[PDB]
Amino acid sequence: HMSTLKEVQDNITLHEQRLVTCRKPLKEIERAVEFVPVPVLKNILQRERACVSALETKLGELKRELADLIAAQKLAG
Amino acid sequence: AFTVTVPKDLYVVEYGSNMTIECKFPVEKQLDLAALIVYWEMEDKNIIQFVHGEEDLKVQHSSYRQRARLLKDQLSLGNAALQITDVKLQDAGVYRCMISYGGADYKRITVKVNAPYNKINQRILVVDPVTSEHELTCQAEGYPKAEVIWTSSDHQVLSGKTTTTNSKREEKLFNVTSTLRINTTTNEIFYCTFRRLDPEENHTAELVIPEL
Repeated sequence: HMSTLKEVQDNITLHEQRLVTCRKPLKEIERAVEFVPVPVLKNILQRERACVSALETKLGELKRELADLIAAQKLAG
Repeated sequence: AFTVTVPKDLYVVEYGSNMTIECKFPVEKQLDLAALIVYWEMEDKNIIQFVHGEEDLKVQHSSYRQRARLLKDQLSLGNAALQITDVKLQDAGVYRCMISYGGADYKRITVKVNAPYNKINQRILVVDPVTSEHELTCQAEGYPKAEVIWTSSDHQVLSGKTTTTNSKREEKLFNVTSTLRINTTTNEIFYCTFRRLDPEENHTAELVIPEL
């Protein structure tokens, strides 16, 4: 049982490691350029929002698994 | 500070050709690719998005995949050269270039596309070898509509029929076809002129009667 919790817990950390990598492309522009053109800004946030909403959907389905496995080990013990 | 210069605000382009519209900007000894952003667009269609030394394909509009490309080697000379391949009528309009290097600025460029009757296909056949009557043909693709004037080597007008339809390979190009059926002999020269309006363009092919 305890390895199944361990396999999901370090899969949610990976995805929270994936969520941070989605705003990464913008931060690497503010690092390098001092004036961001509006069309180039206007599109990047839309990709950064297309991922983050998609990645936040995934975390819902993973954080729900742990609660199910926590409930299972409460019926058992 | 930073200024973007356009060597020519207007580009007149022929149909089915290449095109290299240029935006300039100041550069000092070498380039700092990290701090450079180049962006081309027309009618709010993303064409080029050059960031961190590489074009961002995921944003480039679909109808430009494999026909739009920015020339990296020119950037070291302070020249953001957008290149389009096989220019069409749909490429006409107003183009914007936006460059960010230290400071920033944008400039507009206008593109107008000729659809001329440059390529003229000619065919000579022998209707009756007895009477030596031939069938001369000329056809070309252009826009707008054109008429064909059959003139001799003596600059005299002969009558023919002109069938004018729409192109299949392309969208609205008019396919103009004219035919001559005149009794003529070997080595006799003829001309088929393609006169169209807006603006006045005359294009003429030369058909010489062969032997036997």
